[PDB]
Amino acid sequence: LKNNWVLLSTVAAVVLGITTGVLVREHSNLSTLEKFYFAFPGEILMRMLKLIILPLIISSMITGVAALDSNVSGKIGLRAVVYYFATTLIAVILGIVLVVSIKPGVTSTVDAMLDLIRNMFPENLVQAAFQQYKTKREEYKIVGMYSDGINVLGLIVFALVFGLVIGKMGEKGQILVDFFNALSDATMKIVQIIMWYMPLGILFLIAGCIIEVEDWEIFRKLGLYMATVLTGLAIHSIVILPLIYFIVVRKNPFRFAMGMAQALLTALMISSSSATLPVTFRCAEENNQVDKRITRFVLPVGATINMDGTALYEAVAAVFIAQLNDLDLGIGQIITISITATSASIGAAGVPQAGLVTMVIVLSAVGLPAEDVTLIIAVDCLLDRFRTMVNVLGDAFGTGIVEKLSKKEL
Ligand SMILES: N[C@@H](CCC(=O)O)C(=O)O
Ligand SMILES: [Hg+2]
Ligand code: NA
Ligand code: NA
Ligand code: NA
Repeated sequence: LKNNWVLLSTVAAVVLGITTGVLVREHSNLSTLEKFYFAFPGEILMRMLKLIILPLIISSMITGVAALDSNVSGKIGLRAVVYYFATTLIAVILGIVLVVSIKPGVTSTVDAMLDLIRNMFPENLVQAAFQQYKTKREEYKIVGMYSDGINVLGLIVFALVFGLVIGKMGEKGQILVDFFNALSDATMKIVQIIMWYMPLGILFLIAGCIIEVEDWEIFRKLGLYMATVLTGLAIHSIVILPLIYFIVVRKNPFRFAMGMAQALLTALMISSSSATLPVTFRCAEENNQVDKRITRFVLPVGATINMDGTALYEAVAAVFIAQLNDLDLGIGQIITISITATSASIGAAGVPQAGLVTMVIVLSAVGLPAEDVTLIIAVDCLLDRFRTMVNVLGDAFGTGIVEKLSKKEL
């Protein structure tokens, strides 16, 4: 179909990469260095996508907050925050219920929960643009250290405050608001340029992902672990979120979901929600006909907070080892895993290796060794390419609901 060139090219690249991964792996053998060199275009595409995160997040968030009126912004943010909280709680509850029902497992926390508050208020803005803050205790004195990795939470709250102040100032801040308004358009144009090269990177990324698997034995060893996660994802994406859309807005959500499936394909191939955010803009804001200010406000905050699938994974995979590691279920034990998983879901970054570093917190919450990550770690990657879809749907669904709630004020 004409005018669907991007979607058709992405589908063709995906199927070609799947064919390459299923063919070249069994008809040849490559060393680890050759496997690394095979996925070089995918690495270049990832790097190009990560390059655009810094100027897009701040510009879009500042524009979204300063575009609205002085009083409407606080109320809209309140609805968005409460929506995110309810969705995360529902996701954790559903994941816990499923992992407990299927029971597939038959066969330093106070210094990490405080790091979120220490990261929301960075000491230096330029350092927070490319570095994070991590604290450790040693003999027992608290020692601070700065590690590499872009800080998104502190930047996001800084954009919140800056946009609110600029909107309050009014005429004096007009130059500063037009600057970021132009920056947002320039960044969107750059993302549109990257769209041209993205299919080839997607093809090579999929091929490299299929190649790196070892013997397919881990598929059978931890098959139930994949099954519970996929069932939870399907339930959360088909039964709960469409239900809330239909209850709030008397429209069918399936056309809304299917129209923007290109963002789903891109995110699922690149296994990242923060990096796919510009694609989420390009799809939702110009296909589902949602307000620009709403998408420039709800999506940036929900890109790092609305991580439903992450929280579901924390819950299911923590109760998995709670069953496996010579332990039994506990009533208050379920509650502490739910709370810790919610906090880690709020506390996790938008990178494909996330969900493991924040996993240690919820593993130690129930008093278990930190070395149990090596259990599901083998399939932990192959599966993390499936936790972003529900995040993208959650943000897109939230945009329409918050638009409907505040239609009069818009
Ligand atoms: N890949 C996830 C981040 C959390 C995780 O990897 O577990 C996302 O983009 O939403
Ligand atoms: Hg992978
Ligand atoms: Na959520
Ligand atoms: Na998200
Ligand atoms: Na998070």
